[PDB]
Amino acid sequence: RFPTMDEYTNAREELIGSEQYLRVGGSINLNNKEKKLNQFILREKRAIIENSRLNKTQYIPAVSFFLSKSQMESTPIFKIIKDMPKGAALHLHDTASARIDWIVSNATYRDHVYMCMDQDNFVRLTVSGTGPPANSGCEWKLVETERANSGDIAAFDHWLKSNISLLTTDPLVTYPSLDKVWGRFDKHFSQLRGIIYHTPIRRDYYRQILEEFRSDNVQYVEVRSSLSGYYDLDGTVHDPEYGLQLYKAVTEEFVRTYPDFSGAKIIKSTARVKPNTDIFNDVKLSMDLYKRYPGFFLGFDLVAQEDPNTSLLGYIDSLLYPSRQNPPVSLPYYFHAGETNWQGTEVDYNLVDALLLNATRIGHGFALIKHPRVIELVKSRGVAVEVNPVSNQLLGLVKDLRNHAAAPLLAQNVPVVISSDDPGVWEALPMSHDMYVAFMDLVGEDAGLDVLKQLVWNSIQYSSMNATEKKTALKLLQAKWNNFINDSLIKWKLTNK
Amino acid sequence: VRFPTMDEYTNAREELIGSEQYLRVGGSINLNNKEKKLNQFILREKRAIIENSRLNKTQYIPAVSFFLSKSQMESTPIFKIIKDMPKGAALHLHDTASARIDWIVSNATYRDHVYMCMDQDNFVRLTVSGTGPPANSGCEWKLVETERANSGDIAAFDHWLKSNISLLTTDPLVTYPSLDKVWGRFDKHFSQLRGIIYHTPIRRDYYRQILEEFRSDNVQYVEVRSSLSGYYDLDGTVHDPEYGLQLYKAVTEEFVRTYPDFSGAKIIKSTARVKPNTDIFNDVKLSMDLYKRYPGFFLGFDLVAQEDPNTSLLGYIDSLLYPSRQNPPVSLPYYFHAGETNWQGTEVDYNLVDALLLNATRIGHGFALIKHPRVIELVKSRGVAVEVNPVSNQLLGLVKDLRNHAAAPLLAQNVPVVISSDDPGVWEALPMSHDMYVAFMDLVGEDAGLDVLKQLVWNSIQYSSMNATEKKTALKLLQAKWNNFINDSLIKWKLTN
Ligand SMILES: *[C@@H]1O[C@H](CO)[C@@H](O[C@@H]2O[C@H](CO)[C@@H](O)[C@H](O)[C@H]2NC(C)=O)[C@H](O)[C@H]1NC(C)=O
Ligand SMILES: *[C@@H]1O[C@H](CO)[C@@H](O[C@@H]2O[C@H](CO)[C@@H](O)[C@H](O)[C@H]2NC(C)=O)[C@H](O)[C@H]1NC(C)=O
Ligand SMILES: O=P(O)(O)OC[C@H]1O[C@@H](n2cnc3c2N=CNC[C@H]3O)C[C@@H]1O
Ligand SMILES: O=P(O)(O)OC[C@H]1O[C@@H](n2cnc3c2N=CNC[C@H]3O)C[C@@H]1O
Ligand SMILES: *[C@@H]1O[C@H](CO)[C@@H](O)[C@H](O)[C@H]1NC(C)=O
Ligand SMILES: *[C@@H]1O[C@H](CO)[C@@H](O)[C@H](O)[C@H]1NC(C)=O
Ligand SMILES: *[C@@H]1O[C@H](CO)[C@@H](O)[C@H](O)[C@H]1NC(C)=O
Ligand SMILES: *[C@@H]1O[C@H](CO)[C@@H](O)[C@H](O)[C@H]1NC(C)=O
Ligand SMILES: *[C@@H]1O[C@H](CO)[C@@H](O)[C@H](O)[C@H]1NC(C)=O
Ligand SMILES: *[C@@H]1O[C@H](CO)[C@@H](O)[C@H](O)[C@H]1NC(C)=O
Ligand SMILES: [Zn+2]
Ligand SMILES: [Zn+2]
Repeated sequence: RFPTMDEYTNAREELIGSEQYLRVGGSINLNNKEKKLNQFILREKRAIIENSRLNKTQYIPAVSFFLSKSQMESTPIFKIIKDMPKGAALHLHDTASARIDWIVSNATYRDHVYMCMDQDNFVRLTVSGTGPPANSGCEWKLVETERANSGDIAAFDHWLKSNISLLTTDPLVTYPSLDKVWGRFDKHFSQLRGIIYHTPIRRDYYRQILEEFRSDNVQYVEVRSSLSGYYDLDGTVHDPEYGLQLYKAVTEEFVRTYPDFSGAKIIKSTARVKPNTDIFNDVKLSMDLYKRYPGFFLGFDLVAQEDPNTSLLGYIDSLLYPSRQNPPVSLPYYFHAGETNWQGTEVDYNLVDALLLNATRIGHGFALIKHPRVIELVKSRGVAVEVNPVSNQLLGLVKDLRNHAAAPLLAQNVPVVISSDDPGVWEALPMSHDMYVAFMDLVGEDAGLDVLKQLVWNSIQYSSMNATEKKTALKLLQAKWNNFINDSLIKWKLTNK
Repeated sequence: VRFPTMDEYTNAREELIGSEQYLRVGGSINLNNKEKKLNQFILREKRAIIENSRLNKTQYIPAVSFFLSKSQMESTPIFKIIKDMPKGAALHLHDTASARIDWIVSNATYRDHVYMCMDQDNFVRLTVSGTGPPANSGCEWKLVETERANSGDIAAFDHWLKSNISLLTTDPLVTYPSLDKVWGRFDKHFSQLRGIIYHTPIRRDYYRQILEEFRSDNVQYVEVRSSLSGYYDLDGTVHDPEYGLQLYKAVTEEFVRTYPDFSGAKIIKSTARVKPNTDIFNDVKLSMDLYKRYPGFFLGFDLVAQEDPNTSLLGYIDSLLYPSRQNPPVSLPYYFHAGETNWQGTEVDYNLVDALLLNATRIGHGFALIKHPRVIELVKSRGVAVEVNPVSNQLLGLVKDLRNHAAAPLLAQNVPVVISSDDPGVWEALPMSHDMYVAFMDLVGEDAGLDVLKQLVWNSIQYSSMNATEKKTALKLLQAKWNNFINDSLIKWKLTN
């Protein structure tokens, strides 16, 4: 079969070429400028991989984000991805998507903010305009007083940040198991819950999400939000439709201010710890908001730790209720599903129910590669999998990110969008850190700008924009992309090759 | 309405899940009534341990480092059942790493003319010298007999030898916390034993111990990688590879004539992939000759040693294609270690492409295979079994939580797989039971039971290199062992009725 080296080379290159064509982005044809940028990216990628391989040292893009963040930021591939327009971030949580630094430097400088140390020795924050809060399990102190008496305000503010962020130490070392790091993650939300549900802080925090995401060259976001319970200084507690209206008004003002930004849409989330009786009411609520806020309210999702809590099947009559009405109602679902290392259990079989329920996208889908028939349904229906790589590493599904279970999905061209999940919780950027690790760890050394470009286009093409909005957003994205290519050729001194 | 009732929903759900069950390894097996009684007990135990980890929020011990899991698994019913179970064959083993370090200590280092020294890295080394102490090149050699007699504690002395040689004295994931640190320790182990284990009578007896130990773990057949080379006598005489093969052939014949309940052994010549292509060319020609003159005992050729930093298959391609280019062609079988890596799109994982273009009979490890869909197709189409060595892949730095092992998605697609132990002597594993336990508990799901075990066992004979007559006989023998195991198991676990 191979009398000479040319025949062997031809067969080898046919097989390898077939796989390169099959994977995400493999059918893209780059133009001549894109090819110059691609050649540089591929030279850079090869040099870091070959150094790790042949000089026998760890591959930094795949280690704990705690260790790799400060390392990746100085490299050309990272700087290119930082400049690159991302399209959309489609998997985000609204209390976890702006900087803890803003909570500290802005929110905790507002009037009537209190702090206490809880019984686990973490700081909690809240607002009370009607006296200090009751000493229920902790002793509340006015932040303004504690800060002014600290003797070192910079250290005091840095201590707040350090006590709240999950990247203050390496979570893989400090919280070295799934349930320990989920204990720390849940705790983070408890620390901020009081302050971040105060209505004007909540409003301004959401506006900060939009500002930070635009600043990372993201033009569109879909965000999970609980919507409900925002409270005023006088103790007024608002309902979920108010919370939705609040976000709508902020988004409209943001898009008026920044016509280079496509905007935002919202998914109602509820934690999967509640009785089925209550989930039923949240489904009904979501049916009403979907009918009355078409094109801003998207649908429903169930969140919180997947392994120990209620499965989709545990809520199946609630989730089937819209489809069973006369006439039927198609309430879109965005289920977090298969965020687990388990196989053949109630947890990863959530992926089956997600498909039976016609999920528009799947959150995480870490277990999906263990399910060949679910993979085929995902591919044939075009159900995008929202892949959140830093989240899956820090929250205990994988250590070396080259073992991330989405790499084999991308190799088969399962539809995938990259997102950051909870970037504010662990000091990530809106998209650039997660896109970097996806690019360096979840695809191969010979995968270049075509993969980046496809993942960026995917985030618009599998968004929940209607077809007209998608066409408008792609025109804007194409203009950004063209500017990014020209700028990059100038910046990396590539124009003459 | 697609699902107006619970029955309509569960019908669809169960057909989908069942369709995946039929597709995975073992999915077409129909257990008889006795097998079903045992299977029901295995599945109750499996669910009990998984549900405890999941709902009581504690780590799943079958998936943690073997250093931690070994003593815990050994007291459990599922482990004890797998221990009693006939394994069929171990198809991926190295002949200097497949018997107990305890035997090296209690037997080999009690022989005349055995010397020890501490090397510059503070590790003990052992060798044989018939003339006097070896030249004190980078260490000071001392007669082991004298050192033992003067230790002041013989049992502590022997225990220290074992502790200084074993990779399971501490947890390698802690003590050597990177791929290249643990490969440094693994390489060191071979250097520690190399002198003593290449002395001819010790090497003969160590190979016999491999056979005895594997038989004792209810393994009836082995295929073994060996260098065959450099076996040396007390007077300094160094034997050629053909002598090493003839030596193993005689040990094997005596063993099978002693034990009709054991099917036997066959040998694969291995060469380390750090050598110049001229050396590999000589070993390829050697392998052609031994394949011709020892049919049915000499199987073919393999390249071993660390895959990432050393020479690729393509680096030796002129040598590896040489048999097929003879007139008339000569079809030298290959059993390449391939894709034992976390890299993607590099020279290392593309070894999988060359392994299939060179018509490999089986592939060793294939850890990267799930990232290569076109290679998967060829592996399935041609029946090229992947030798999966789960404890080895964890301890030697490819994966931490074995539920992330890259063979679980292969098994879910019914890629042909055999489980093996690789270097069980190096880290105190049993011949097969520990690896079979971690494969069963980590690489398939909670609802996968005795049918998966039975299929992996049968696979190890079906994808052995036995000829038609041998294989028919071995499968009849395996069936008999299996029936005895089922009957004994029902009595032992009080499952009758
Ligand atoms: C959050 O802040 C508290 C209060 O400063 C930290 O408590 C300190 O913890 C270290 C180590 O546990 C001790 O040396 C100090 O004495 C503790 N101080 C007090 C007042 O208890 C706590 O470690 C912080 N938690 C995190 C996760 O950063
Ligand atoms: C192999 O044995 C040597 C010699 O006993 C060990 O070196 C000792 O390491 C201990 C750690 O417990 C030190 O306290 C001693 O000082 C060391 N002794 C000497 C003479 O250096 C070495 O650690 C062992 N290596 C392994 C991998 O077990
Ligand atoms: O109720 P809130 O909106 O104030 O808190 C946010 C809610 O979202 C949950 N969540 C946030 N990031 C994730 C979540 N869940 C599951 N997978 C991991 C990750 O993707 C936590 C809390 O229940
Ligand atoms: O020279 P010897 O035969 O005495 O030592 C054995 C030779 O096999 C090598 N080896 C042993 N276990 C494996 C090996 N290689 C690659 N992957 C991991 C594992 O599967 C080490 C040495 O080169
Ligand atoms: C390994 O390191 C040396 C020295 O730092 C460097 O010169 C060399 O290029 C590196 N090798 C690779 C393949 O990067
Ligand atoms: C906080 O943000 C608000 C609204 O965006 C702004 O008015 C105010 O000045 C900020 N506070 C600080 C301390 O920057
Ligand atoms: C899912 O969508 C299909 C195709 O539109 C529709 O026929 C079916 O009724 C839907 N199923 C559910 C459970 O809502
Ligand atoms: C959790 O642990 C408790 C205490 O050992 C035990 O009673 C219970 O059965 C456990 N739950 C599961 C599902 O194993
Ligand atoms: C070592 O093994 C040989 C070969 O089986 C046996 O004859 C000899 O007695 C053994 N040595 C010891 C100390 O048992
Ligand atoms: C591989 O096997 C095929 C089919 O049996 C045969 O035609 C071909 O010559 C072989 N190629 C090599 C390189 O041995
Ligand atoms: Zn999420
Ligand atoms: Zn091996």
